[PDB]
Amino acid sequence: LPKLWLTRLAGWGASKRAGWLTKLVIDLFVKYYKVDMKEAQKPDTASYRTFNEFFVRPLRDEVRPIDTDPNVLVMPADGVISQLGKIEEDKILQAKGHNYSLEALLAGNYLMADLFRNGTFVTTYLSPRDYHRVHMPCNGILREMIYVPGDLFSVNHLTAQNVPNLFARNERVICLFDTEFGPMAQILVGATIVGSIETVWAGTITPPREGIIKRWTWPAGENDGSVALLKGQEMGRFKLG
Amino acid sequence: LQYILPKLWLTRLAGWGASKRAGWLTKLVIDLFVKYYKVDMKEAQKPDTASYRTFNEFFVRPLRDEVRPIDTDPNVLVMPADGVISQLGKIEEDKILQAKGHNYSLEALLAGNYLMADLFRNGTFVTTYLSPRDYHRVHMPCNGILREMIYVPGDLFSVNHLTAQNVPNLFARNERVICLFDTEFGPMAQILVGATIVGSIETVWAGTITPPREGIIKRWTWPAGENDGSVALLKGQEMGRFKLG
Amino acid sequence: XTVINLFAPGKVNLVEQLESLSVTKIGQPLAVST
Amino acid sequence: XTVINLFAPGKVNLVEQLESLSVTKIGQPLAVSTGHHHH
Repeated sequence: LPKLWLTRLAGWGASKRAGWLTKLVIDLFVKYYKVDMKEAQKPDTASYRTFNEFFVRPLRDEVRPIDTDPNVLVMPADGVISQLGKIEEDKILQAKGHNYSLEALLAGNYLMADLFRNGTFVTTYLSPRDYHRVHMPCNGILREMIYVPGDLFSVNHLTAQNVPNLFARNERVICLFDTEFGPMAQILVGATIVGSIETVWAGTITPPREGIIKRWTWPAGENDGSVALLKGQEMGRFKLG
Repeated sequence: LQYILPKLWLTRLAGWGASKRAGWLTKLVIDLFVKYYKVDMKEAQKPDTASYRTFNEFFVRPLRDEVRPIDTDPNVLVMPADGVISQLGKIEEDKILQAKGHNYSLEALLAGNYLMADLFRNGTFVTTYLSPRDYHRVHMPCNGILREMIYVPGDLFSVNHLTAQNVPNLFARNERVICLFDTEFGPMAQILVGATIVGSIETVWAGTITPPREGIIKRWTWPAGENDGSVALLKGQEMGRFKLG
Repeated sequence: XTVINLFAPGKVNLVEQLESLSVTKIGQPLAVST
Repeated sequence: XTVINLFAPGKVNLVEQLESLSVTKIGQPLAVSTGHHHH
């Protein structure tokens, strides 16, 4: 199967308003994936005009309490830990017997990579089941965003264990922030079907897929037109297309 | 069809074919190629189309030293490839001309490398087009010390003038190798951009860069001229080539 | 989908409980300052 | 294929004769240094 063509198709489908057929595909999805519509702001599977509207569904305000201890960096996405720990120089663990370059992940940006040499990484896996928006792990001033064209491999555990440099070659958006904990990078990596990435400050980054690397910068906190986000605040999301 | 075709699969196929040693069938495909494309085997170091064990050996053929005289005036930067000028002139800030009403970012071409782009903001650019007809090795336009090489994964669109006029950011999205040199004319970039079928890039100092296609950006550095393990090339010296694969 | 966080060296320690396949919910503790 | 050269600002002038589709042969003049060098 051709992964891009399939993704473009699913995105056409996911964005069409088909009332009963949308509800059907949503309901099959909810059932097959064991989705917990309890936590949804609108639990009635009939409340969603398009499939994508459902995929990107909000949660009930109360159900994601943000630990308020200002020394605690909180989790940015629902799902499960893929891998985490020390960055062994430039080496990041993907799966058993599969490492990848920090520089590769950051699309050859040797300056950014240097900030994180021997630092800490967390790779969170969002399954179709899970809420598909991404929240800030701490307060931060947005400094840099880099869009990286790439492949649309699956990112499930099977694929992680078998495709080399998976996260360094799949289409992704790199967000760099200044924080009270020094520089912090939060990277949204797309997958097959679910290849559309947004940020709250820039809307939908992809599609379209123009095949080139784009970089945006913002000033330091103390300046006109700087962008600040708070621990636990929504910063971006994934949808189909 | 440029978005329809599976450009990689076709290129992998042609590369399988171009690298097989098939005596009579190699000579046949070479000869059809030579005839259809008006190739001037007069200029070749081995003009007998039968002298080439594989198609790729032919594609990457050397020329007779004497047919490419290198202007020795050290004020003159010479052409690095046989073919025709696509476009050239001033880099309008970050803007490079691709075709009429099609610009592309200098930063895009350099795969987001804002440091390298700064070297060339408001500078000069030349885009040379090699057709299948032409000799497919690339020579230095002047003396240089190799400092930086960046491999950039990307698409394998055609790069003919028709495609240039129609696919946006063609050279910024197609697979390529960026070579940065120190020269007596300051920093100089020489970028080898692949195309469909002709997607394999080599340099003289590193062999074949692609394939394989590992889908990530790779960067290598070399020291300044006066050092152990530095790499220096002379005006008109071969620095790389394109082949099928 | 996937989200990747990078933190500067000696700035945070990951909560030791967390390991491959540990469940994550937005706002639960990920790491603690040093 | 295609080859792209980048030069720093005020370092070279392209031969004025050259335009889109002008034929290129290795070793022919492409540009001339803005600063004088000598043998």
